[PDB]
Amino acid sequence: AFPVHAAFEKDFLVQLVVVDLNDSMDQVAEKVAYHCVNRRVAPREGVMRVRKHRSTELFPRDMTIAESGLNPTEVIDVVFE
Amino acid sequence: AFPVHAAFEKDFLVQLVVVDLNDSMDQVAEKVAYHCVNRRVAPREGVMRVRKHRSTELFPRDMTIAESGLNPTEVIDVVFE
Amino acid sequence: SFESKKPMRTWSHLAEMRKKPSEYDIVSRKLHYSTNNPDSPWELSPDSPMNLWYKQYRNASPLKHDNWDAFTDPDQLVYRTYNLMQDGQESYVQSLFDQFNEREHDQMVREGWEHTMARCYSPLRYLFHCLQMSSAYVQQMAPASTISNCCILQTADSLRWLTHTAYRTHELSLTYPDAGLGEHERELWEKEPGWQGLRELMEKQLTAFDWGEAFVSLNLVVKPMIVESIFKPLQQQAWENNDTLLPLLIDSQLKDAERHSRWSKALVKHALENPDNHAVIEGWIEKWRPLADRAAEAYLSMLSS
Amino acid sequence: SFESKKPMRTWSHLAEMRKKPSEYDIVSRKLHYSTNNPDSPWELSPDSPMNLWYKQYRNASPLKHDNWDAFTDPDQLVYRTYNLMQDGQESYVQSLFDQFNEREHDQMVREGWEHTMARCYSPLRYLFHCLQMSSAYVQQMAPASTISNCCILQTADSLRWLTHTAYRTHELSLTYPDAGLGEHERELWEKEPGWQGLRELMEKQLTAFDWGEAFVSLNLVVKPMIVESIFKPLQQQAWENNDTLLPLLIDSQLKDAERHSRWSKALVKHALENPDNHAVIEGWIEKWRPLADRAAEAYLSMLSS
Amino acid sequence: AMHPRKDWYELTRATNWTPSYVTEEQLFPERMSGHMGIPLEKWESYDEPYKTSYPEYVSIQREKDAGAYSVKAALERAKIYENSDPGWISTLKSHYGAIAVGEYAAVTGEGRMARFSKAPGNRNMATFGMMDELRHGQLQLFFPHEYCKKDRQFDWAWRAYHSNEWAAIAAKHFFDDIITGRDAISVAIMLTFSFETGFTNMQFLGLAADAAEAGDYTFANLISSIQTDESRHAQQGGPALQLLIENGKREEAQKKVDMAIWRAWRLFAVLTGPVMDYYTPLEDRSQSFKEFMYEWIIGQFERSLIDLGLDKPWYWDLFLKDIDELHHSYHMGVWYWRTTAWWNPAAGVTPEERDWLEEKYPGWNKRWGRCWDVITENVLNDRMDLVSPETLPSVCNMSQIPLVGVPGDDWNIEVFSLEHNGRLYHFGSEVDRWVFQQDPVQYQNHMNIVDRFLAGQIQPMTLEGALKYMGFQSIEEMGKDAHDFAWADKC
Amino acid sequence: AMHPRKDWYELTRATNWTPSYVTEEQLFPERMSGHMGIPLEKWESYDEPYKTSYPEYVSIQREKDAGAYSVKAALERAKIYENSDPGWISTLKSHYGAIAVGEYAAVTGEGRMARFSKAPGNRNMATFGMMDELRHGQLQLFFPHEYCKKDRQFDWAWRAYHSNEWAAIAAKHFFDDIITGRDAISVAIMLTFSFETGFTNMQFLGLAADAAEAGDYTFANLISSIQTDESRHAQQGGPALQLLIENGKREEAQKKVDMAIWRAWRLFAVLTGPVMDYYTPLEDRSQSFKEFMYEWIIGQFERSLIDLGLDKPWYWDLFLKDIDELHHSYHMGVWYWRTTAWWNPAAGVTPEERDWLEEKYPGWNKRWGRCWDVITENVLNDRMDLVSPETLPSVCNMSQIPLVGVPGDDWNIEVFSLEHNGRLYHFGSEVDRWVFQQDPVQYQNHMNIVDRFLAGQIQPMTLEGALKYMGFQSIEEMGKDAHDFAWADKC
Amino acid sequence: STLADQALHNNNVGPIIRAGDLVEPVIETAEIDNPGKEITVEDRRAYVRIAAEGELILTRKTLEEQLGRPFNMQELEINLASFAGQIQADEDQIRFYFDKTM
Amino acid sequence: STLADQALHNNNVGPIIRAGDLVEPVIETAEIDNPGKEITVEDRRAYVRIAAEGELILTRKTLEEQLGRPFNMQELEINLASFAGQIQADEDQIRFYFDKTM
Ligand SMILES: Nc1ccc(C(=O)O)cc1
Ligand SMILES: Nc1ccc(C(=O)O)cc1
Ligand SMILES: Nc1ccc(C(=O)O)cc1
Ligand SMILES: Nc1ccc(C(=O)O)cc1
Ligand SMILES: Nc1ccc(C(=O)O)cc1
Ligand SMILES: Nc1ccc(C(=O)O)cc1
Ligand SMILES: Nc1ccc(C(=O)O)cc1
Ligand SMILES: Nc1ccc(C(=O)O)cc1
Ligand SMILES: [Fe+3]
Ligand SMILES: [Fe+3]
Ligand SMILES: [Fe+3]
Ligand SMILES: [Fe+3]
Repeated sequence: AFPVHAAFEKDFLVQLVVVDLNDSMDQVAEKVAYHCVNRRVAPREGVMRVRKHRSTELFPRDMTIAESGLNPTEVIDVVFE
Repeated sequence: AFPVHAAFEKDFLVQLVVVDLNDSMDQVAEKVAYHCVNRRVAPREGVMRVRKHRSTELFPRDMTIAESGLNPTEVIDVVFE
Repeated sequence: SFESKKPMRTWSHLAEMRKKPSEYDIVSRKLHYSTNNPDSPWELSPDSPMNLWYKQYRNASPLKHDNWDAFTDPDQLVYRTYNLMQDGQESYVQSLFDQFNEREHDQMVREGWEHTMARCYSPLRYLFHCLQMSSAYVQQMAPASTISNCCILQTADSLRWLTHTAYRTHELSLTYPDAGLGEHERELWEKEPGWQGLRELMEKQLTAFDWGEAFVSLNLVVKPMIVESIFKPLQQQAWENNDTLLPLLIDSQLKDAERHSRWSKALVKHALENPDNHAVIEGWIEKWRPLADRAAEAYLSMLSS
Repeated sequence: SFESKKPMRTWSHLAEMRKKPSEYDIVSRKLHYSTNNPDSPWELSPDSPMNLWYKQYRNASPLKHDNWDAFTDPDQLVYRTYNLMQDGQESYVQSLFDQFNEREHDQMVREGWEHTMARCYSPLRYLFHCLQMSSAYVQQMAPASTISNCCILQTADSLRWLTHTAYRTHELSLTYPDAGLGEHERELWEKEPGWQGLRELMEKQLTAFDWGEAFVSLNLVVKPMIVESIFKPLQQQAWENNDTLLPLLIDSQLKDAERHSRWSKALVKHALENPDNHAVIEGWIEKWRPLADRAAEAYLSMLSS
Repeated sequence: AMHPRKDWYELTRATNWTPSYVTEEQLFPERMSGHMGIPLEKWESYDEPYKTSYPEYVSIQREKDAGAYSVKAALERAKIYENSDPGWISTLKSHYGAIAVGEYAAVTGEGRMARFSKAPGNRNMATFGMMDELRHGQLQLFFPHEYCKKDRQFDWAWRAYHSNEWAAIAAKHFFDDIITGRDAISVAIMLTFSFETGFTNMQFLGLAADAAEAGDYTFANLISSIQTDESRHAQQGGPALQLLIENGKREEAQKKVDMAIWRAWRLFAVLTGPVMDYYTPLEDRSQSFKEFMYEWIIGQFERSLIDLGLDKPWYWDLFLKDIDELHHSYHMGVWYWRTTAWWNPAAGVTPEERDWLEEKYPGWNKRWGRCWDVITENVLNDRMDLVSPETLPSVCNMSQIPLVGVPGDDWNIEVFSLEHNGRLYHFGSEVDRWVFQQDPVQYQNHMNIVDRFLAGQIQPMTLEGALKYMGFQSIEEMGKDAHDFAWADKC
Repeated sequence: AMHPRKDWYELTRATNWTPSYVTEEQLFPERMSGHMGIPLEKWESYDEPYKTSYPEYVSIQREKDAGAYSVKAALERAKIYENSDPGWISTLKSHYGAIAVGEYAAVTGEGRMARFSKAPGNRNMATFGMMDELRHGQLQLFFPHEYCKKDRQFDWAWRAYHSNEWAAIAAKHFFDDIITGRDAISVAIMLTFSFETGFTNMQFLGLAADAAEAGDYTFANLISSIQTDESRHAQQGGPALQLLIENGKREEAQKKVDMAIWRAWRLFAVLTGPVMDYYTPLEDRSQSFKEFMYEWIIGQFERSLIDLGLDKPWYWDLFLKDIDELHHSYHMGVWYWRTTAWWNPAAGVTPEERDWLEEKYPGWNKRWGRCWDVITENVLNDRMDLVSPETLPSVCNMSQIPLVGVPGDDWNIEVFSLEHNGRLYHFGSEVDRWVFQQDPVQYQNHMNIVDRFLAGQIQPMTLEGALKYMGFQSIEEMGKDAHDFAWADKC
Repeated sequence: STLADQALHNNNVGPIIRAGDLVEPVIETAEIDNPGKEITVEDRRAYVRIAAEGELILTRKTLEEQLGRPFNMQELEINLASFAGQIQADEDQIRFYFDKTM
Repeated sequence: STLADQALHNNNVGPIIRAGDLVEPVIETAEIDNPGKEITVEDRRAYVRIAAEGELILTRKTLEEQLGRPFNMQELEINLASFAGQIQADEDQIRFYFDKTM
């Protein structure tokens, strides 16, 4: 269990989403979208990506949060390519 | 000039109508109707008659108020046969 | 014929004032409609008994002015401000009563003072009630509402004084139950010589039905006499007898009495706009002053006994 | 889990009373949320400076009770009724000031009384302000809103007394401009021996930061001393010197002082529900009484000079 | 400590004494005192049941005004004037005009008692009564005054009693008869007992209920506060009544009550009746006029009258029938001759209102409805000339109000006439004629508006001449239909 | 005669003296007094510009309450509760809950000054200040109390500050920081100057304007009367400010003002912003939130700040942008997580309202409108599960409010983070992080709701567990959509 | 006149309280101080008509308790807009009553 | 920030009067006691914002005249809900003013 704070593209806030130490930037992006898409954000085409908050670099879609070196409660964004 | 108080059949009040000493119970009835019929009373068929207020006897349609012995400001009704 | 007109900023009768109408102007001025028709003050048969009364005792008064309504209470008091003012004065007096009772003031007065109070003070309730009745008469007969209003407040002040006296008579009797306090006042008012000048004065005054004579006798003659010959000597006697409450109480009553004299003087000034009124007023004062002086001498003689 | 519940007729915390909640209950009870979390009185870092202050000087006080909030002002005063009551008392005092000034009271005091007032009365403004500051401290530290409310009103009463003193100091100087009235009070408070016991007492009292010791020292020790050793002797001296105003003024101030003692005694009764508190309270009284007695002796010695 | 009022109150009213320097009759003349020969000593039994004293009075009354004025101040921006139904505005105009200066007149009624009553308790309570009416006159000038700048008809709050306008004459003929024109004991019985425990509850509390429904809290709060004073000083009447009965004067007492109640009824029927059943918006009618009558006059007042030992008035049955009928006709008269009023009468006969009226007064549509049918038609056809009068109504010589009856299907109207000293007088009921006959010197030489018109006192002898005579000072002041006839559109 | 206040006033504040038996620092400890080393003698220059004295205070304040209470009494039957828009009722619930016991806390701020300020004039004015806040706490408990019997959410007028509910924690973290948690001089500057001349005008007068439009005069009259006291005791701040500047402490003064204004802004944006632009019925919006800000904060307050000799805050431009944006997002957060509120948020996004919002905030529909579009859809399709949260929002470590940004077309959101003593903290702006860094000992060991949740203090770790932790005591108390979603029907 | 007869033949006594802070407390006081009497209340918004058969007492002590603040009996006048029955008042209570039974 | 700049750069001073009996009299008083100053009034129903450039004086004497009843300056506090400018008050008048000109 790994708590993070996630800002989903086009939403209005940052939320606490609890992911797992072994999830990939595809699974994390999915867990975040759950609390956003079809709630305050319209669903769309494209691939959901994860980056450290306001970072220029995206995490590889396959990397786990463990491999990412993120610390718990650190902030991330979820955007579209 | 001869002031009387006149209550017209089906109206709601008594009014001051000034007639002339020489008018007949046809003319008086006409002068009263003027301030009543088509104002608060619906027009109708029949002959307009004049009697002393609440009297059982009607004045002849031809008698003048002078001949009637009425005193000024005395009360009269105007009803239909 | 008729014209179309703008709304006025105040009553039609005040619309020409060159100052914004005050609360006093708005609620006090020109309210006696009974002065509109000389022939028939009241809306009844013109010769009904009360119409005849008013035509004789108001309209036909020798005290004459073409615009009584222009009179102004120099204090411009209205009901609302009267109560504010008097709740202030009366709360203070009641606080004095409470505080002096707590400190057992009455026990410490000079020996026998209780008897002087029972004879000279407690029967004042009759005198003050006479002032109350008389003030009400002037109220109902005065030719302008601004005058009558002053009289209404003065009637209330008279009852105020009456009430002070009743309260203190009773209170004093709790310390001095063997002096006749609250028991013999009527007999004193009726039989005691020191009271007879005053009683004769008021009985006759109460039968002066002309509004002008009523006003002059009451407010210019009787009431100032009471200030100078009753209120102030009582204060002096109280001082000589270690009564420290009465002088304070009377100072509060004296505030009312100066107010009555203040509006009275203003009415006189207004009336004297008519040069004829000087002789009228002067005559009524001369007529009543001897009775007033005799009332005062008898009272003072009794106070000093 | 959660349940559906009916609306309550009053606040949830008063809903079990077997009497209808009064105005006092509704607006006064259980308003200090700062007593909810022992670890962190205020919603900040639990070791912030004010949190440490409160944990030491309130929470850790040796004066202990499991339900301080159950305390009740025996008078059940709220802001609204305090102002009604004090507007009554204060209007009366102001009326006394006005009336006694009108009658030139101050001119008639015994020769030299002005000097006794300048030395013994006017510097009271410093003493009363100390009471004011101290009352505010007890207010901010007390463990229940019903206690703090009594302190708030007491702080206002202290300023009331301060204000009386300032007013009369100035007024007296208008008749006696060569006695140092309104000029030398600070120096007297600082240097005059008769004031030094009192000044030492208050400076030390104001540095007693435990809420319980603050309360006991102020309301059980200092304030009753002032009643018996300052207020009442002053009345006696005023009487001996034909000052009739001061005794009346002080009687009004004494009403406030009895009220403070009345709620203080009630708090003590509440605290003594805990048998442990008897020794605590008794100890603080013994600790402070000598300073209080010395303050009183020095003052009285000076009053009698 | 303070001593309780019960321990010193008797001394406040121990003020009767035996005159020696003038006679008892000179000091209390019958024409002003009305003691009916009852000696001074008997009057000391008078015991006012609703006491007060000077210190309590000023304190309490200060509190009463603080609330009245604070509420007015907090609600100045509620836009009652702009946003209220104009029928409601006319209700305010009518009330203030008909009442403010009448209140001030009532001071004189109280003063008559304060000076001339032989009962010491009555003289003291009348003193507070004088003060109360002063309050009431000043309140009811102060409140409408702010509306002068909006509407000239509000000037009548002050002007009405100074005019010869018909409702002002009706008001003064009544008030001058029972308030300012009679002896102290008559005032105690006719004013404080009959009028003030009898009818004022209707206008000051019944109307307040409608005002609260209308959302006009300034006004409801005002008049309900005013009536708290009435509740106290009105209690001077009962003990005078009881004293008269104990001293063998029950017939005299009964006749005064009978007279005053009927006189009050006719006036209330022309002012309060139309307000409650027509001017007040339908959704704001807490109860009908009749329902309020049954609450306040029958259920409360008449029951109290019986409890004190008096009898139902001889005219009881006529009164009950009148409650069903009179005001409907008075309303019609006020509205048809609306141009002579200082307020704007609402016709109040939209279909929705006629349904309510039929429910509250079964058979209404077959009666007054017949006339409103004719009226409504002329309006839907722009014959506005037939909706304005070209003569005077016949006016009662007692109440100064038009002579009316039941119109329509079962038409019935009766005038009760009287020759007296060579003059012919006309009354709208047996009771009004009876009242005249009880005291002809009071009434015989009074001339109503019609009399004056026929005597040549109103010139020119035309509608405009009469409006001028009535004191109107501009076009705006003259009464018109409250809704500018917009109610016709619901028809 | 009486002598005028100007002749004896100086003696009322001639109360400073030179301590001899304890030291000056023992008598006025820096942690409680905050004199910044300025010697006693310099503080005697302090001159409160809005004076009063004890006799005037009790008399005037008696009059203030008489009006407040009289008005409440006269309007009890106006059916505000039953007849008002539920958005308006929620505005009352929010106000009373967030304010009443906070007012009572402000007594302690004033008391801190009354005891510990070195300025004698400040100690006396703070004494009236203690009294004023006592009035305000008691008024704002007394008024809502009558509604307990109608609605359990009104119990929060008393309960809120005793709970760990999120808005209560936000309110206490702010008030404990600027009112009860700092030295006397800090209180003078942060509370009486910054918060009280700066923002309270918005909530107590801006909201009163909306209340008057809504026809709730009891409430408008109440809070506007309350602010008359503020106007006087708030004037303790300016002269402390001027004294600090004169004595070389301008930087310290500027920083305190800067800190307090921003802290106040974030709280006002989450409570007053949604009230003015969403809860208050559209027809009752006297001005928009931004417009009121420009009137009260920019036009009045910031101009006064400059006049006294201070500078615009360094964060001026961020503040202006925030005024355009922040509250729209705060509203959305309060509403989405409405179940954790003690009032019932109104969504306030009917087409008519969105038009107003677009006019008041051009580009709104392309931003917040995008989220409300999604929300509105779920409601029109009974997917109510998507309109309730299944996690926590990320919460600021300063303001205790969710971390937000601009949604929609030009999405932009920024969190400002900080490692401190091994712990990671998150702030919703540069200014909030700056505030923390100004005084870490004040804040560092505080834990917000999210922190507590992650530390295991909230059990069970579910929506119900959190609601229990927040002090809710029944289903009724939990916040819901004000109109039960009926607004969707306009869509 | 059967409607009118029924209206007249009542023995209802009690205060009419104008809208304000005394309405609820007076009703509660009427219920408490007259146990075993049925208290009727007719609400006209601007005032409330409170009644009992034959007699209805309001004590100062109960009214003060129900009102929740210090209260003197004479203050009731601030809100007593009218009353049915004859009145007997003092510092401790007010009594509304009839001498006759109809 | 041009809107914000324009809002800040004002010299408006004067009382904000809460709805009640002081609104009209204070506006009239502002006009009378500051001749040759333009008085601006913004009406928010619950309060009115009254202003002049640089300085605005209200004298007790004029306010008393415009209010129409006896009035002491300290009573203004009953209705002075806020104010722009610094304040200088005494028994004879209140002055609202700025030290700077923006
Ligand atoms: N009271 C009256 C007033 C006027 C007239 C009249 O003008 O004839 C008659 C009586
Ligand atoms: N002020 C605080 C209150 C509570 C907590 C916590 O529960 O961890 C932390 C800080
Ligand atoms: N128009 C009137 C209004 C009131 C009264 C009264 O209270 O006696 C009398 C007349
Ligand atoms: N009650 C009246 C109504 C109207 C008239 C009239 O128009 O002359 C006279 C009296
Ligand atoms: N010609 C006239 C017509 C009507 C009236 C009137 O209503 O008073 C008077 C004269
Ligand atoms: N919640 C609060 C309300 C008011 C005040 C204040 O006036 O200082 C402070 C806090
Ligand atoms: N500001 C907050 C809003 C909501 C929550 C929560 O639902 O836990 C916490 C904080
Ligand atoms: N599982 C949870 C979902 C939501 C919340 C919350 O909003 O506080 C808490 C726990
Ligand atoms: Fe009246
Ligand atoms: Fe009356
Ligand atoms: Fe406050
Ligand atoms: Fe404040």
